[PDB]
This record gives sequence, C-alpha cells and structure tokens, in this order.
Amino acid sequence: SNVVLIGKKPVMNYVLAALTLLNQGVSEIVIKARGRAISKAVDTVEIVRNRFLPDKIEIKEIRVGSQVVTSQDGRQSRVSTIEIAIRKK
Amino acid sequence: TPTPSNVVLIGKKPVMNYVLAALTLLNQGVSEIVIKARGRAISKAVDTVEIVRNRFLPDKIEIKEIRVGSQVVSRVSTIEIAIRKK
Amino acid sequence: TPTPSNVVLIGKKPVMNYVLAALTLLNQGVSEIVIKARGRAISKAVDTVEIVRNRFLPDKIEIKEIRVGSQVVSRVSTIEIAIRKK
Amino acid sequence: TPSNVVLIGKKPVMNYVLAALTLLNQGVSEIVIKARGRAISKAVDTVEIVRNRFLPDKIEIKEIRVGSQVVSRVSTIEIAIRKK
RNA sequence: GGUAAGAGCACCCGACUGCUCUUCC
RNA sequence: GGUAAGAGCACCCGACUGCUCUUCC
Repeated sequence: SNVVLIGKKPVMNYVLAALTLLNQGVSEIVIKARGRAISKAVDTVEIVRNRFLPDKIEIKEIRVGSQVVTSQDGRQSRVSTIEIAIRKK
Repeated sequence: TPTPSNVVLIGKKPVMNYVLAALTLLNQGVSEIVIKARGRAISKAVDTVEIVRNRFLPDKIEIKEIRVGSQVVSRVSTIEIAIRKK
Repeated sequence: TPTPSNVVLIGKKPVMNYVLAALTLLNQGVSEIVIKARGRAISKAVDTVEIVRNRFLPDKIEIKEIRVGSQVVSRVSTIEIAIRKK
Repeated sequence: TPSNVVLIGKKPVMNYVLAALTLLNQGVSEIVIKARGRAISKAVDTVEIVRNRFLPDKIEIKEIRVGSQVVSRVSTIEIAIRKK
C-alpha cells in the first residue's frame, strides 16, 4: 500500500512513514486525510519536502472532496476530505 | 462600483462567515475567487469550498487550482484554492 | 500541478532577519521563494529581495513575478515577489 | 523625466492619485508611477487607489520593476499601468 | 462540536502621545 | 507667532493571523 492515512498521531509518525515508503523505491505515494486532520496531511507533505527531500519530490495531484459520516451521536454529517499524490523526481 | 478583492482569507470565524463572503463575491459578478488559509484553518478552507460547490451552487463551480505551501514563522502550512463558475 | 510555495513574510523587524530567512531557504535547496508584505513593509520587501540578489547571490537570483494587491481592513496594500535561482 | 511619469515623494497619497488620474483623464493611455525607499509602499497605494476605486475594470497593471540605486543603497520601484 | 465567554505567547496591520532629525510661512 | 508633511526612537492602544490554554454548554 502506497497510502499514508493521516490520523491523530504526531505528524512525524506520518512523515517517517512516507519517507520510509519513498526510500523503499515506491515511486508514488498518496497522503490521505479528512476533517481536522486535513492540515496535518499538508504538514506531512511539506515536512517531507522541506526537511528531507528539498528537490527530489513533486506534488502529482491534490484532490479535495466530501463524504457523509455518522457522528458519535448518530447524526449524519458532511466531512471534508483531501488526497495528495506525491512522487520522487 | 469599486473592484473588491477576490480573495477570501479563512481565519478564526465560523465557516458560515467565509461561505457567505465567497457566495457574496460570486453573486456580485466575480467569476473567480481564491480561498486562502494557514495551519489548521486549511480544513475550514476545504469546508468552505465544498460548501460553496456541492451544496449551494451545484454544477456551476469549478476548482481551478489547489496550491499548498509553507510559510516561515518554525513553519506553517498554507493552502490556496482557486475556484470559478463553469 | 502548481509547485508548492515557500513564503517569507516581512514585518517591522530589521531587514536582515528576513534576508536571513530568505537566504536560509535558498541554500537549503528550495529553488523559488516568495517575499510577501503589507502596508509600509512593502518597501522592506523590496529591500529584502535586492539585498538577497545583490549582496549574496549576484547573477544567481532572478525575479520570477511581482504581484500587488489590496486587503480590506479601510484598505492596506499588499505585495508578493517571487524570486528564483537562474 | 517622461511626461507620463508620476514621481512619489513625501506628500499624502491623494496628491499622487490626483496626478495619475489627471494624466489618465487628459488622454494619456499609459503612465508610470516611480518611487524609492519608504515611499515604495505609497507607490503601490497610489496604483491600488487608481485602478480599484477610481477606474474599476479599466486599468491594467502593465509592468512592475524593482531595483537598487546608490546614495548607502536604496530600493526603487516602477509601476507601469495602462487603460484596457 | 458550540454566533459560549475569556487568557497566554508569537507574528503582524494600523492609530494616539512624547522625544530626535529633515523640509517652511 | 503659526505647526504641516516625512524619516527614526520609546511607550501604548485597536484589529487580523498563527500556536497553545481555562471555564461553560
């Protein structure tokens, strides 16, 4: 799987996961997140770009969207989503 | 009629504020607007865009482009989502 | 598709702070940065750029793009100067 | 100095706005606003006031050039604007 | 989660007041 | 006698933003 799913863990967890994927020869990886984690996704990309691969990375695609989920009180709600496909240059 | 800025800066306010700003711009003959945000508010930015497109102007608005970045403060993430009617 | 940005924001601190930030970014491998400012600091933004291109990296840094604008406050002017390695 | 040039100094921005608009209203199609040092922001102000408040959808930013001059060093800006 | 009320730090736009310097009637 | 327009410095106030925090629902 070339997908890094952003969650509640510190951003460095996902940064290191992504870096590990890139170092293992995986040409293209996809960082995915929804709701509050969206900014963390962006962080994950930027750190990967700005701390470890200052030139060896490019953003292939950014896609945003929405999905309906049932909250912890059984109420249907819309949640934003983001996917960032990046690859080595 | 003076030309308003086509930029909606997402900040600390509720999403509805920015949805209303964006829709006000679009309804006043502005063809393309840019939603900008930094840090956690990036989520709000996305919310705003989605809320503007799928809910209140359906089938009329295109996401022209999405640009992410970093701003030196330490650093913080940035996003700019350019959308337009189509 | 747009290449992610790296922004240095200008304020009222001594110009060398911002020059330092810019040079640091450029030396780390970032090939293009954006110097942003609002109001009076616009002058300093220009300063930063010039100081970057004339004192440290002569014949290495070029101006990619200059954009001026306005933000509602009343109103304040804005500048963005994108510079790039030749 | 060319006749289509507005040089920014220490005067309130309204003066330079008025000079620019006077030129544009007298039939001059393109004008250039020039400034140096701290007045640079004022130059931008002038331009922004002219194209957004006085003549909406009629003025284009043709070109912006920044530079340096020796006095110490001072920054310079030139902003060429034109009618659509 | 909240058009619930506040707080600290950083960053930054603008203003008042005092002082210094420049340019007048 | 008048005290304007700028450039600095000090202090402070009012917004915007970023990052945390407290209480309340």
